[PDB]
Amino acid sequence: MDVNPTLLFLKVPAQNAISTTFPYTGDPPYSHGTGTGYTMDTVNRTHQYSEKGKWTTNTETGAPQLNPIDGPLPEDNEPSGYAQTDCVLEAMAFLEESHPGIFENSCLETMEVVQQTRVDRLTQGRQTYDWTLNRNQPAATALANTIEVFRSNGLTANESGRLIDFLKDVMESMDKEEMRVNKRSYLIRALTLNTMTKDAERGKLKRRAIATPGMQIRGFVYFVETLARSICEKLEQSGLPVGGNEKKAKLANVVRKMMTNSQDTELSFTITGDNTKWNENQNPRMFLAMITYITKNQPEWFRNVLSIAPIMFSNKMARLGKGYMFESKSMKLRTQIPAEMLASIDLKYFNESTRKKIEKIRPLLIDGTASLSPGMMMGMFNMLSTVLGVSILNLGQKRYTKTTYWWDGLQSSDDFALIVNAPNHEGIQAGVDRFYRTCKLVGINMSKKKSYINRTGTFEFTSFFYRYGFVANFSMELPSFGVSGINESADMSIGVTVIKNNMINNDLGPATAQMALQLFIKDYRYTYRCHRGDTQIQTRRSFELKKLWEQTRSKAGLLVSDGGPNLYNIRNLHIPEVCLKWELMDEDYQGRLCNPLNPFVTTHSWIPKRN
Amino acid sequence: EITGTMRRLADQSLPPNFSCLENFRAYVDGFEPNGYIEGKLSQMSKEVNAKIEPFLKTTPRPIRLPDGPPCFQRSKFLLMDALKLSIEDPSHEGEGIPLYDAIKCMRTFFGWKEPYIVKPHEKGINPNYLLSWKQVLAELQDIENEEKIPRTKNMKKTSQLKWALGENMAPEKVDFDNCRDVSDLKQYDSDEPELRSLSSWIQNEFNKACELTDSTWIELDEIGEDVAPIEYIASMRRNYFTAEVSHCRATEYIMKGVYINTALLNASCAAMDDFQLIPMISKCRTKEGRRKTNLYGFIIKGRSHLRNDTDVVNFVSMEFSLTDPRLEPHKWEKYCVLEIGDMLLRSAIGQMSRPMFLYVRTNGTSKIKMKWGMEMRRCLLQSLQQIESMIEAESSVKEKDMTKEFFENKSETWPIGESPKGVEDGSIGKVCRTLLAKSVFNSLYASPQLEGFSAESRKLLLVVQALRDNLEPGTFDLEGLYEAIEECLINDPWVLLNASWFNSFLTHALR
Amino acid sequence: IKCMRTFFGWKEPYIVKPHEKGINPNYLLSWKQVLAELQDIENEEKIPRTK
Amino acid sequence: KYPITADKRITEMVPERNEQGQTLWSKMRVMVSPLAVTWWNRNGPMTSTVHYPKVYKTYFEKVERLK
Amino acid sequence: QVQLQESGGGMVQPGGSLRLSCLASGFTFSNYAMTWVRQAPGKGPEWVSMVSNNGADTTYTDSVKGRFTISRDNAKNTLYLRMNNVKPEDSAVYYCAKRRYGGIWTGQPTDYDYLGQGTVT
RNA sequence: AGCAAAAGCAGG
Repeated sequence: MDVNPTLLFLKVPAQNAISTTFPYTGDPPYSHGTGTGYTMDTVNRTHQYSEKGKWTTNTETGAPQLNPIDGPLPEDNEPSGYAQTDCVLEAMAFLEESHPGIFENSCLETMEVVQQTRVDRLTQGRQTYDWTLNRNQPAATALANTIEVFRSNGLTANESGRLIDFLKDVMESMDKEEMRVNKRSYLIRALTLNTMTKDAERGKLKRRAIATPGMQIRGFVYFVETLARSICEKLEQSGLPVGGNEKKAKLANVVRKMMTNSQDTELSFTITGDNTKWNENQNPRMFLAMITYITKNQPEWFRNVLSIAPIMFSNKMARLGKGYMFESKSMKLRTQIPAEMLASIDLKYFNESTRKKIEKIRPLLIDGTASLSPGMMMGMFNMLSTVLGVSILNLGQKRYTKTTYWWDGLQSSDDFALIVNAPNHEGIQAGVDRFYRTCKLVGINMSKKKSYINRTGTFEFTSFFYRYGFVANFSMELPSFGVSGINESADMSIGVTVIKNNMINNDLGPATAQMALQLFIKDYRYTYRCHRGDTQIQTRRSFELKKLWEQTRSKAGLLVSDGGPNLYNIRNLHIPEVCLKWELMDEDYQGRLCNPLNPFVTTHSWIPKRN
Repeated sequence: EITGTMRRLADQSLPPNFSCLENFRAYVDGFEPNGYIEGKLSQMSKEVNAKIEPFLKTTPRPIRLPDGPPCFQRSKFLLMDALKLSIEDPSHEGEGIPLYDAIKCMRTFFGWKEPYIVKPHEKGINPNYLLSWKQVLAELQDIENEEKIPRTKNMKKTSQLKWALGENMAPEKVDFDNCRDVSDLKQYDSDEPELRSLSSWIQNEFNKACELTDSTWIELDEIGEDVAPIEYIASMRRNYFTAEVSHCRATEYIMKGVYINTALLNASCAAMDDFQLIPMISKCRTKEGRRKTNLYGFIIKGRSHLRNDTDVVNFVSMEFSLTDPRLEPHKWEKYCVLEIGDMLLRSAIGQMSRPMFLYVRTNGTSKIKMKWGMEMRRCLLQSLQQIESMIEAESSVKEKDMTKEFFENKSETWPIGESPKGVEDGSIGKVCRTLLAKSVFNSLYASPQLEGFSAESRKLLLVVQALRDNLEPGTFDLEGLYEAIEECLINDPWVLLNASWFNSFLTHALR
Repeated sequence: IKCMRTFFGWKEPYIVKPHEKGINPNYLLSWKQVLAELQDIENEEKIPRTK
Repeated sequence: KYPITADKRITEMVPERNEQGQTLWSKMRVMVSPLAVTWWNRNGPMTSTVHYPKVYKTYFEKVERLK
Repeated sequence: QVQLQESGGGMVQPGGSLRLSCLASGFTFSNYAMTWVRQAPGKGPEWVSMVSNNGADTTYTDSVKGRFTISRDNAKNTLYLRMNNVKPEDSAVYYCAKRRYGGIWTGQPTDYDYLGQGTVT
């Protein structure tokens, strides 16, 4: 006899059993090799996407920069990031006409936050790119680095404590011709963006090569993303800032609002999918135009300090990475070759696919780091791109499509789910071809390979699969369910809090969460050796546990790390442990516990010796 | 505080039509919509347009699996053919440093013939692995009989092991200028690997690996009492689940893998410069006796300095085996089988007295794969998550909300079996077992081929459900899906078998 | 050691019988040395056959 | 062994070894053993003060809502 | 009405095994924890084991660890007890009882209900 | 030799 899980997937509904196609219960593949090849291929691809677009060299950089906007209309259905700014502006105009007062209110929220904000918040990031060592490093060291170099500079904003003056003086000394780095080299070094191959990319075969920005642009993107968070919060079609079960309800609510078919003489289909090349075919020029339109009738300085992000998006010279590691076959010897010399080396040592890639990029190499700005930086949490693409969905208000058919839905950073109506398959085909065309006229490229379309009731979006009324979700996988490794007092607390967060936010059912706590306490005891008092397992410690366990008066009322039982369950997870045990304990134990005489302070808590 | 140079960069960042920031700002602030979009649309080429089509019933051809050599196993430890030398139920207070429990179990078995190879490797040097195994046995007897009981033993350097791990195989870093004169150099042999064809062996391994073993293989402790309703529902679901799962052979692989990877990571973080012996030791409680430390097989860990987690560590692995090779020589092109004599199995009549062979293959795993093989209890948990998701879906479509409706009833409601001119149906037991083992093999044969296949089969199967329920689905480009699937089907047998399963599913579904 | 490890019920040592000759505390501390030596060797050394 | 770190003040209160003899603290502050904790909780000063529910009595209020 | 009828007992030889079953009827079974309590002829009873509602929290006497295994099946509302390595002193009359509360540790082992039978070896 | 992949390890 043969066996197959695919036939349980035959009968069973696909969306409910969809997790069976979620094989991520094991380590992600990762990139052992330097991502630089994938980087070169991504840059090759985007510059091929905009090859019709002209480029002109930027001043003081030496670098070709391509501006796809006002390029021609594309020729073929193969994607291409060709758009027209007028589309963007009329889109935003129809948006503000639809949502009056939203722009000014979000603008005022941006004013008050920039006035109240402080530098202290940004430094709690992960792996901002430093420029001194020319390598990605933590953010605290990054802030120390920039404030000390600024103390060396003629500016004094690091002493101010405020943030927008800090950004301004960053800009001022950034315009300086020397720090020990000349102006051209310094502007190439400030705009530089590490390549840093993607890790943990679940659901592909080749790698995206997420590139990351530096701290200096981080505050500008922070301000503009705060605006985006405000405006999307006041929006009803965003998917990113809306989250949890509220987002879960928002999905169902928009499909409710559009699936209600009054005078249902018209058939209806509801696309889902994934807009390929999102980080490539988009552009910062459209973002700058949007920004200029969004803060209409506002303080001019605010306009400028929020327009500064898309311009430095509009010219960026990311690195390539480490380089390669050539090797001798006969003599059997190898070396790493930093690609900073790659604009000098012959085209014979390499692999042929690699060779053709080099000659494609070798013209586009200035200081060795590749220059490009027809396309967005890979893997930023921009979400103003959602503010863009949602306007397309807003165009399908029947006032403004000005025809019988019309679209609407929601759209996160890469996923999208339209909902249309028209009197026939022919009319729906007409309107959806119109949409796809429009969406390309703004420079957004809906893939024709890994997308699809269907009657209403079933549609994917952001992995929150929505069958007719069921809203199963597989956004993020369960993580670890193991100890945090600090002490027997808080590790347990940390684990329970993590379990609570992931049952309240995500779809950790209680049926698995009790089992998770079960594995957690197993690991807790096996790590700190401290099984139950009333047991038969041996270790170092078990003497004192079998001693205290009879020493007590109330037996089950004991903390777990000393012989105690675990009274937790899904009812009482937010609370700590000793609150649940306190008045179930006798005064001897309780007096021994909470006492300042302990060196431990909470007596279970402590600091381990460093190693 | 723009300083103008930013106004320079800005004016250079804009579209070609507008040459300044200020004219741009004035245009935008003085902007209005005039219906440009319709002129743009009518202006456009009609070629640029996404045309729907009927994703018809007969359209999706059977995905063609790649052709080439047969698929070959790559697991870090064999799965069906292995066996375990029991310890026969030691006491409860006696802890054991694992070497001595292993040694006790190896000491239990007699039936060791002279070693002579049974399978020609066809590459490498088979005698050297024979002499490696010899070194192992000799080192073990010699340490334990006549030394001061070392907790952990690291082997002696020899021609055999040092060959099988290649401590000389490393080349050395050098500068560019000194070697640029050389022309032998190449960037790297960075290219696609050899194709592989599906075969029957992996299917048999899976069938055996879903099957019930006899022991219990996992315990589970107590937690705070149950008062609220949702607590009771969680309790009953998890109890059903673990009771059904515990008698798996998948769970056997789970605890085996976890102990193996924990031991290796302990060693590598704690010991790098030394060939270490470790057993594939696992703790299992007998259904009717005491805790039993099973000895699956020995390991000879190779030296491991992990400057990064991604780095590979190589080693050698010895796991005993009853079933002969040469019945399925395609399954291993990689093993190096020895003969180690007879083991006197007892059947209901007579005595079997089958020979005993050993599969001293070599390998190398990772740091990362070791971590994620340590965390397969998560994978068990994930199987539970999936089943619970199924049941909550059935509870949303029907307000009965009855877990008990499926967990225990004798009702043929789940097909997982394909037979000649037939389809078999099973209960939730076999299916929980199977989902688990699928996830375990995902954890064992994790490979980007799998993830690509998973996404693409997911999208196409979703389309096929949309089709089979008469939801008028459409797809713009389909052969893109097919070629990308064929791109991701490179060599991995598990991927290949999921693909043949997809195929036969298409056929028996008829979409 | 396994058998001594089995038993729990160890109070503090205080003599119960006056020897009336010699020095009782010294034998108490001898027994203390025994227990300490045994726990210390077995927990954190390379398993010496004879101590 | 000796995961835990703590001051020299503990050295006065508790011995270097327990009844079995296995050690609670040793010098190269002093490293302390987890056994040292479970020796405190068997024998230590018992005091009926309720100052520590200064703020920990808050969580009891949240549990009264449950039960 | 609440009644607990037990069975499965009998004569055995020292060092053997036995599987005691307890059928309860008349109340909500899955809610209350259960207990085995034995009594030797001449000596007052002593609690043998206490088992939870989930069947995850189990506790035995200080002299029966490793030899016993208590469990329960909620379908037939029944209680199982596996006794292995029967010592001669375990020769007593065994009792199946239903705790006051649904807990195990909250309160000392005492019961408030009826009983069935128990064999001796 | 191996691991595993459109690039790296096989110690520095």
